Amino acid sequence: MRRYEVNIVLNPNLDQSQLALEKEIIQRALENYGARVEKVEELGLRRLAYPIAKDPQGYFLWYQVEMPEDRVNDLARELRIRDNVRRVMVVKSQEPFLANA
Amino acid sequence: KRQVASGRAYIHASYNNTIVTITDPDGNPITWSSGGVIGYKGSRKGTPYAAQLAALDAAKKAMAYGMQSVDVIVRGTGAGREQAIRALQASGLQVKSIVDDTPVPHNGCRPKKKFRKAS
Amino acid sequence: AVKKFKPYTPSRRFMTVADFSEITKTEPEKSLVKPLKKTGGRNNQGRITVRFRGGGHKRLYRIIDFKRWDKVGIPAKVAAIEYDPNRSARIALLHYVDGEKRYIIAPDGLQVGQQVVAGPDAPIQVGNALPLRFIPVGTVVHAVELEPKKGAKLARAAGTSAQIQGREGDYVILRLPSGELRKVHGECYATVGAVGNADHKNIVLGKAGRSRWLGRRPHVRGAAMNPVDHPHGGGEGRAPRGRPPASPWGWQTKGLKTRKRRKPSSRFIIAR
Amino acid sequence: SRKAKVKATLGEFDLRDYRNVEVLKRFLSETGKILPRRRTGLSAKEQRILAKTIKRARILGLLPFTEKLVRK
Amino acid sequence: PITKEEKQKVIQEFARFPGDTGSTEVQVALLTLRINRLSEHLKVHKKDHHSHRGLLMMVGQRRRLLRYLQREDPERYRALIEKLGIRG
RNA sequence: GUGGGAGAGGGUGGUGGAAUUCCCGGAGUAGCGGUGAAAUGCGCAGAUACCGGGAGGAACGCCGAUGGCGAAGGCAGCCACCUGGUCCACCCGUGACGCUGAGGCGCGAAAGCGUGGGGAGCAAACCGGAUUAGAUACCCGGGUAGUCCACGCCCUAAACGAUGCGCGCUAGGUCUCUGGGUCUCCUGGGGGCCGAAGCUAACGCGUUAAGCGCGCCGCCUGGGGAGUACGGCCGCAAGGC
Ligand SMILES: [Mg+2]
Ligand SMILES: [Mg+2]
Ligand SMILES: [Mg+2]
Ligand SMILES: [Mg+2]
Ligand SMILES: [Mg+2]
Ligand SMILES: [Mg+2]
Ligand SMILES: [Mg+2]
Ligand SMILES: [Mg+2]
Ligand SMILES: [Mg+2]
Ligand SMILES: [Mg+2]
Ligand SMILES: [Mg+2]
Ligand SMILES: [Mg+2]
Ligand SMILES: [Mg+2]
Ligand SMILES: [Mg+2]
Ligand SMILES: [Mg+2]
Ligand SMILES: [Mg+2]
Ligand SMILES: [Mg+2]
Ligand SMILES: [Mg+2]
Ligand SMILES: [Mg+2]
Ligand SMILES: [Mg+2]
Ligand SMILES: [Mg+2]
Ligand SMILES: [Mg+2]
Ligand SMILES: [Mg+2]
Ligand SMILES: [Mg+2]
Ligand SMILES: [Mg+2]
Ligand SMILES: [Mg+2]
Ligand SMILES: [Mg+2]
Ligand SMILES: [Mg+2]
Ligand SMILES: [Mg+2]
Ligand SMILES: [Mg+2]
Ligand SMILES: [Mg+2]
Ligand SMILES: [Mg+2]
Ligand SMILES: [Mg+2]
Ligand SMILES: [Mg+2]
Ligand SMILES: [Mg+2]
Ligand SMILES: [Mg+2]
Repeated sequence: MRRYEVNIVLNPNLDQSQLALEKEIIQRALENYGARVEKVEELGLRRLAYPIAKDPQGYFLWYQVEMPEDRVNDLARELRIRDNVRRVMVVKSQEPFLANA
Repeated sequence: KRQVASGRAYIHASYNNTIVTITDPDGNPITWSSGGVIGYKGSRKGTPYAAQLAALDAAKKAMAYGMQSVDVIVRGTGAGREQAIRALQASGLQVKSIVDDTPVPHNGCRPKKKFRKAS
Repeated sequence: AVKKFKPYTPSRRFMTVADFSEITKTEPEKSLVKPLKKTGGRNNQGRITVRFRGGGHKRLYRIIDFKRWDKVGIPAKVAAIEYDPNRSARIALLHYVDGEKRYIIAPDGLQVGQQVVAGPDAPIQVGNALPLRFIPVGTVVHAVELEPKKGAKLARAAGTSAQIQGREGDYVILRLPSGELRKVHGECYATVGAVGNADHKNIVLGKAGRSRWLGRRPHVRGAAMNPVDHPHGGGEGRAPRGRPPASPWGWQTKGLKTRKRRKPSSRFIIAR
Repeated sequence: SRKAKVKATLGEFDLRDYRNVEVLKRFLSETGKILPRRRTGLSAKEQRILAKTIKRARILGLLPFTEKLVRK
Repeated sequence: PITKEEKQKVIQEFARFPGDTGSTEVQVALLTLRINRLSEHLKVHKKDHHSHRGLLMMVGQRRRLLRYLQREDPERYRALIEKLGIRG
């Protein structure tokens, strides 16, 4: 088991009950691959440096999990089956690195 | 079809010629000119002077459709570059800022042998 | 794949046999079998309408399921992967939880013991049939219907597949195994995956007789006939074509495009 | 040429953290390129970590790949 | 990758006495451990030639060890072999 | 062993943006391209320039370095999985378990080869336009293998630091990468410049030796003939030893 941070970007135009729609499937999957959530930050709408998918904005989620390392790749494969999931970025959790310190 | 006050002005500036297309705000060309439309053929099209006439003539056709202002986007290194910008500023056409939109591959297609050179 | 042979005869040096290790069915087939009337290339008049056919092994026809939209929602275990003599591909046996058995044409990667299902539901997974409209753009798929409810038509040959390139209204754009680009209706079923047994195309027949087993009788060049018989028939030795190359019925056989111009299907085609 | 050192300007910060634009936004040029070590004032080891982070950041859409050049 | 306990396991098991950290017998086993792992990694990734280079060094280190041991105590050599499943 | 590091080190799977090309839609007109200057070419069948959509392949801008890793060939977007080497600190374990290495085995840029695939940009061959006495070239317009992937071959190279590997010994100065410390300083493993002694035909090298020594391997013995012939071994061939 290992600590990853799962960044996921969603269609902005989704209404809130649809956002929760896409967000459940996310969560069964997480629970299905064995991802045990720890933190979470749902930062919602955000403004993009470039369009993802013809869209100046995208709806952000970030999870932090402990899941068996070998199932992470399929996790993200499955997470990404979209259509409304426009990004998945799954990173290994790291001990922060500080400047001016 | 339509006549517009505000607009946009494009400079394609290459070594062999300089060409200026002026658009509507939405980007569709109103009218255009180049080193050749001025009446040059050949290498003299690449020159800085002909680029001047080019841009003046571009604007003169646009101002006849009632162009007033433009946003002037330039692309590419060439001796036609600045004299084209210069020519637009004091021509007619209050020019609102300026940009360099010149295309720069993030290391794309292998270039022609002519531009490969040092590796 | 692809069994080779030491040259202990000529033609054993070049012969190449399919790999059967994917196959779990030994000989017998499930009595979804039915008998095949071999034509000899002859039509209902006794007349050969397709030349150089006939001979070749007796075959039982395995009846196979080209509409998956009966069993919508009912899943099935993949029971066996079997050999079917009527197609390049392999059939997979399905035991439905219904208790019903069907043959599916067996996709690449599909394992014995998998669960399969078909319907607007269903995961996007190898074996699963869905209306095309619900298959995510980009997934490669086989066994497509051309019009809805009419049965799978496209990408059924071993190793073939198709790709979903886009949506437009009630249609999706597919790239067919031909490379043609075709609008198909969204409602049409398709089943995700490539067909597989894709090593099929590398078999080397190897000797004359092996073509004879597949019911292909010897094929004779127009060049070798007389002119009664063929546009190339004639003239002393050998001899070149002497004219633009022709079929026996006399139409041109290099380049002449034969698809009917005004076909209604042309509104829905975009390519080669 | 004088300007600033651009590391100087802000306090302790995590150069590992790829989600905060307003820190990282300051390390990009007027056209959006990762700023050379000289005017970031970072270390050797530190500039790599910064960079790699910035790369990630752009993939997530938070940081640009390129802006244009204005008012020449 | 072989985890701390996973090797500790192997350390404890092959240790010639309480707290043996790397005597000859522990080393061979410890090697044999990561050898066998790599050897399976290559089975899959056959194109990874750089890692195969290491395997060679591993295999070789373990061999020199085992030869020393077979010269000094030929008995606890033959017994280390069959425990680990090696020369036959 | 234990605890810690840095890294374009290798394999597999994913994934992002810029650009090029082609297509579709739009707007829009008389040229564009290209060069020393042109011409071929492209363009009123609507080109170039401009914007919107789409398809597809390749390579990863800034960071980036006089940088890092690898035995070498080599290795550069980002993500994960598997995985090699390596260094530091602690001073815990084994007790010389070492060096080197004919054969053997494995790896080995590019090009090349086989079977599939893939093909945007590039581009041997080839065509055309210029140039020239000629131009089977140099410049320009086209352009097929190839470049890309998988599997399997080929085994070469200015494969270079033209500098075999291990060890001990012989001033310093300065820059830099990366560990550890009583973090100005000291200490360890790399990467560069200048240099003591010494070496060297000189040029130069010089704690990263080409110095002073020991071990063991490879190689040299005038130039051409020739890395050719013959033979042998290997390769599908080219061809290699
Ligand atoms: Mg010109
Ligand atoms: Mg009859
Ligand atoms: Mg018979
Ligand atoms: Mg024949
Ligand atoms: Mg005859
Ligand atoms: Mg007759
Ligand atoms: Mg006739
Ligand atoms: Mg004839
Ligand atoms: Mg006769
Ligand atoms: Mg004759
Ligand atoms: Mg004849
Ligand atoms: Mg066709
Ligand atoms: Mg690494
Ligand atoms: Mg690593
Ligand atoms: Mg058009
Ligand atoms: Mg490692
Ligand atoms: Mg001790
Ligand atoms: Mg002792
Ligand atoms: Mg090679
Ligand atoms: Mg190659
Ligand atoms: Mg050839
Ligand atoms: Mg090839
Ligand atoms: Mg080919
Ligand atoms: Mg092509
Ligand atoms: Mg010529
Ligand atoms: Mg001539
Ligand atoms: Mg050329
Ligand atoms: Mg070309
Ligand atoms: Mg050799
Ligand atoms: Mg040599
Ligand atoms: Mg040093
Ligand atoms: Mg001296
Ligand atoms: Mg002689
Ligand atoms: Mg030779
Ligand atoms: Mg010979
Ligand atoms: Mg040699």
